[PDB]
Amino acid sequence: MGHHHHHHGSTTQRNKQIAMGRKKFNMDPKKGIQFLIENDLLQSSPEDVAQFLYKGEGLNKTVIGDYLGERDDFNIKVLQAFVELHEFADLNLVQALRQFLWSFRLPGEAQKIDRMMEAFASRYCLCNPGVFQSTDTCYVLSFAIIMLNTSLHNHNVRDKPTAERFITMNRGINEGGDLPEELLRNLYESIKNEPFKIPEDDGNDLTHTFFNPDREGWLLKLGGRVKTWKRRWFILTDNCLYYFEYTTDKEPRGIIPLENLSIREVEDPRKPNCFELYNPSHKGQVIKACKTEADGRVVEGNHVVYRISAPSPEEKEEWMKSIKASISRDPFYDMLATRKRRIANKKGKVLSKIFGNKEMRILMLGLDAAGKTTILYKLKLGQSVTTIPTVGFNVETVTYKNVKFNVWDVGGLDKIRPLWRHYYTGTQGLIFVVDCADRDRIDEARQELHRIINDREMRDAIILIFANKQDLPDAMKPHEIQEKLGLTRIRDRNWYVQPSCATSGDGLYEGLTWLTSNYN
Ligand SMILES: Nc1nc2c(ncn2[C@@H]2O[C@H](COP(=O)(O)OP(=O)(O)OP(=O)(O)O)[C@@H](O)[C@H]2O)c(=O)[nH]1
Ligand SMILES: O=P(O)(O)O[C@H]1[C@H](O)[C@@H](OP(=O)(O)O)[C@H](OP(=O)(O)O)[C@@H](OP(=O)(O)O)[C@H]1O
Ligand SMILES: [Mg+2]
Repeated sequence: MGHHHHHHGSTTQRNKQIAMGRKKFNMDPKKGIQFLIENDLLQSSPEDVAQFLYKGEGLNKTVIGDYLGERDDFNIKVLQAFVELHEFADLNLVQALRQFLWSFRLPGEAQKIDRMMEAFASRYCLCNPGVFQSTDTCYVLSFAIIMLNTSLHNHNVRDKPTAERFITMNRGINEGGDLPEELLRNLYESIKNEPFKIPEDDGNDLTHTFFNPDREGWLLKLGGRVKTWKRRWFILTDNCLYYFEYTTDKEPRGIIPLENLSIREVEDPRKPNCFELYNPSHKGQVIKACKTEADGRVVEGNHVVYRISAPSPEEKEEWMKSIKASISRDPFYDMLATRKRRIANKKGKVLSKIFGNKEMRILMLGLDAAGKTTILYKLKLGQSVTTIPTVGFNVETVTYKNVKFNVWDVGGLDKIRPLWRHYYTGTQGLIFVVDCADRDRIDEARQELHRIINDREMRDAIILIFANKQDLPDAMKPHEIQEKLGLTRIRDRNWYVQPSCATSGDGLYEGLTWLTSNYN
């Protein structure tokens, strides 16, 4: 295999591939289908692909429609097999349309709609011979039914057709003659009683972190320790530089918080239009970043610089200008680096491998301003620092009473929260930090907490709540926090509410003691 050795077993790996295949499909249907075929989870025939789409388990129905509408020879065959899996016999045209329109969402392009509705009409007529004199009749009536659905049910259409209007509107449609009055009336009445129920695509953008970015585009980037070049889709937004393998990916490959970095033009012997991201104040020091490993676990980057090649000098200039404008500049970052380096223990590596100490991966989440970063550095540096809001994440490893805690502190601002799920994989303990003086946002904190702990990737995590800011007047006590966060209901999980004051340190060691005592 050649992987780091973590969760490895049949059910684990197979379910992961299944989930990976679906995620890929929803970003790019051709690529998801190819992944599943390569991973022996799907057979390559049009009929097999059709069955996969027809079941559509965890598949975006708009994406299904996009794929089925394509002009490709393979896609045309998939479409025909897809319509063949629908049984329209002994159903009227509205009932058949209800069924078909549950299975996918119609694409926007006229030629794609036409291909799909021709395939539907042909199938309907084969299933119900003699009802319509031609496929054309069936196709046109299908759109008369769709237009009726709009006219009756969209408030923007003022004049609602009567049954008699619908009947007469369709005169001559049956290859020059009229369809049965009672058939048209039945169709009208069905639509009038119940609009078409349409599946609604929610969740495609898994995140919504990258919406309306400062800049995006393809670049080539050089690796950290292993100096290999990779083509990556970059998105610059909210003081972070993200990169992805494919534009269809819904999770980043890498995240680079733009904290006190600079940009320089460089010459490269093989790649054109190159620049580097680097830290001018700490030459040779690792740039804070994270990247995703094969199993989805986020890990720290190893870069001292990021060398990047743009496809033209124009795009190079654009990217440099944009990145420079998006750098978060603040003494805070230099303060952290300097203090960390002072108490940086070289021996720690030779002792960590020898004690062979086991450790504990921690994800620390909570609303913005809760106290997360203050807690992190109180633990890491033994001192209370003056923080600024965290645009991406901070990550530190803290040794406490023979346990090494690898602590991921993720920014809690609104815009960042859809990205929290990115950091779940591998989490052994959740620290959820709450501002106990903030009664205005306690219900919001409750909502966020339960979304986290109900996630499939977080089911096994023990839960430490830091009921923070106990120093403040009228701050909610641990028993109130227990109630307000709805923890009392949860009797099947291991959780604890630890009162804390991050700025004095009160309660922090107690919380770490609880984690060690309860981690199994
Ligand atoms: N009074 C009081 N203030 C605190 C306490 N802990 C943290 N703070 C302050 O609350 C503010 C926000 O704390 P941070 O540690 O930056 O909060 P955060 O959770 O990291 O916020 P994000 O980076 O946006 O996710 C800072 O001014 C801290 O000094 C505390 O225990 N008592
Ligand atoms: O793909 P191969 O040739 O194995 O080499 C990888 C890629 O260059 C990675 O880039 P990407 O993450 O874009 O796939 C890079 O991670 P970075 O993203 O941190 O550059 C790794 O850096 P190191 O882990 O530092 O060696 C490097 O080992
Ligand atoms: Mg913070």
